[PDB]
Amino acid sequence: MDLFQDKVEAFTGPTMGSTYTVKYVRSGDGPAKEVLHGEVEAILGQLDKQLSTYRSDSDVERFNALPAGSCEPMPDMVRELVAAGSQLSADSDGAFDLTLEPLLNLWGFGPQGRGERVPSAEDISAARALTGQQHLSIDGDRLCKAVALQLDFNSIAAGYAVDLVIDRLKALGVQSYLVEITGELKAEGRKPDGSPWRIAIEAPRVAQKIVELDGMGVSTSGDYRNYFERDGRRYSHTLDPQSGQPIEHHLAAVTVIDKSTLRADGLSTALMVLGPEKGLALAERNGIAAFFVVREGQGFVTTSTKAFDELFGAGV
Ligand SMILES: [Mg+2]
Repeated sequence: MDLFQDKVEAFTGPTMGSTYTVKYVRSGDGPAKEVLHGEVEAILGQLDKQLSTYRSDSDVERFNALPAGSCEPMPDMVRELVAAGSQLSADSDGAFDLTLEPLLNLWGFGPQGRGERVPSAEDISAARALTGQQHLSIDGDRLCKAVALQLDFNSIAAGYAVDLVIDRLKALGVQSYLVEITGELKAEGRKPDGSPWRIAIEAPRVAQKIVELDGMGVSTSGDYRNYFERDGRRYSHTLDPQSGQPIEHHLAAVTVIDKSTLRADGLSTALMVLGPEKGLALAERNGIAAFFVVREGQGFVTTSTKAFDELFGAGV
């Protein structure tokens, strides 16, 4: 390194149950880091107030309490996300669904869930009748629901948060940055030496595929280290929207790379719903850059898509 050189600042903080980390290059112009730390905290406060199902005074919880047939005014975020969600649903053949909260609370995986309980085939049938993206619509500044929908934004919130933080760093003059919120992240520009921002994707055999992010967000659903079979059948908190039950298949993690970190968080969730086979086919069909970790024969196999291979090479 050189003696006179722009600084690479870093801060981190607590989330509701995890951490974020921002890193950025600060020029003489550019903003101080406590300013950004406060801009990032502000943004996270709005997300929590508008979209968290874990607090009762949230906008989404006010919407969730309402009965079938309700139209209710909602803030910009919620409508932005409902809309983004609608597209994700269409692009992923329904594997992406914001309306699973009743099946989540039924299977114990939710905010009002004691947990770890197997519900009947009757309660499942009842709860699925309170689900369905097609029943959600936007009307001016109102969100409407045709059945007693309960929304949950967790499959896309962290990614959206990353994109929002980046709009703000850009608006304040920052050019080069790596923003990570509970695992979702995006980076752009280069460090002062000229090096790029790099992430590692886990690629067990414990190999690692290293990629350079410049204008691209990454999202990883699952972690190959958490793969459980309860009684020789797979245990997970991921539900098929179409069937009421949890997923049976062997996909242990999937990583998506897209310019919109919101989209990566979403498609990532959808691919893990779909599994190793339907996952790959969709990803290839729609041209998604993705890297799958499939648990095969007491070990792991990895598979990358075509779009991923053009962006990053095939090797490791
Ligand atoms: Mg997600």
